[PDB]
Amino acid sequence: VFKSDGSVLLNQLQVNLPHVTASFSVFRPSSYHIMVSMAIGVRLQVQLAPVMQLFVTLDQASQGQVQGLCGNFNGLEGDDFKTASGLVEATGAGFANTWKAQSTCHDKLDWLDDPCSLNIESANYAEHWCSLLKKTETPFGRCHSA
Amino acid sequence: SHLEVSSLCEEHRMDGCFCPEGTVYDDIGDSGCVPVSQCHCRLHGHLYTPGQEITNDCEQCVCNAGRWVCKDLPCPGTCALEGGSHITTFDGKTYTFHGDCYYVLAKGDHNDSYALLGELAPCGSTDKQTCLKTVVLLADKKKNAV
Ligand SMILES: [Ca+2]
Repeated sequence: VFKSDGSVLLNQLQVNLPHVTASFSVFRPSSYHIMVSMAIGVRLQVQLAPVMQLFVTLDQASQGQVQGLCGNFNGLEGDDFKTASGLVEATGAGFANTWKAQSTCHDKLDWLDDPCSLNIESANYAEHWCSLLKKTETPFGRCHSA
Repeated sequence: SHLEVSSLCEEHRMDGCFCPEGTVYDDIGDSGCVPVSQCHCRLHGHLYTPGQEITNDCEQCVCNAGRWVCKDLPCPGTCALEGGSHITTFDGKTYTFHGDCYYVLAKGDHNDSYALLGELAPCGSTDKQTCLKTVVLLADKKKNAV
C-alpha cells in the first residue's frame, strides 16, 4: 500500500525503505519518489509532490495480456474502451465503471464543461503560466522539436 | 499381569488354595480367580476398568484383557541448541561440541526446501568457552536469507 504521505506498508504493517526481496524490491531515492521493480516485468514510479501521480511500465512480452484502466496494449487504440464483457464503449466514464474494485461504488458520468469558463479568476492565471510551454524564450522551446 | 508362569516352573506340586481350570488370579485388584477378560489394568496408580481409554504422550491406549492396546498419534519433534555448546537432537541424543565455524543445523533434503545455519564461535578467552552468535535462515527456495 502506497499512501499519499510516504508510509509504505506491507500487509497492514509499516516497512523501512529500502526493502529488497526475491520477487520485487521497493526503493526511495529522493523522498518524493518511490521506485518499485518486479521480476515479472512490472515497474512502478509513485510521485508524491506536488500531487500524487503514478507511472507504470511493462515489457513488450506482456503485449495483449493486460486488462484494467490502462487498456490491453496491442497496438490499436480503438479497442482500449473494450470492456471485460464484450463490446467497446463510447465514453471514458462508461468504460471505467466496469473496473470498479468495490460493488458499492456509484456510477460516474462525463462532464462536458471546461473549468476555465466556470472560474474567471483562475483563467487568467492559467493562461499566463501555461503559455510558457508554447513560447520559445523559455527552457521549454528546446523540447518543441521532439 | 504375569501370565504364562507355568512354562518356567521349576517346582513340584503341593497342597494349598488354588484357581480353577481357566480363571487366572486377580493380582492388580483384590478379588479371586476372576476370568481373564475382567482384568483391570493399571497405570501409575489408577485402577482402569477394561475398556477405559486414555490419552498419553504421543499415543492413545485402551485397556484390553490385562494389557494395553496402544495406537499412535501425531506429535512433533524438537532440536535444541542450549548453552554455548549443548546440542539435543530430534531423537534425544544430547552431546557437547565447542566449534568455531558456521554449521548446518537442519536442511531439507530435496533440492531446495530450507537450510538453518548457526555460528558457534568462541566468546570467552579459551577455545572451550564458545557461544551461539548468529542464526541464519535460508528459506523460500533459498533466495531469502534471514
Ligand atoms: Ca488497445
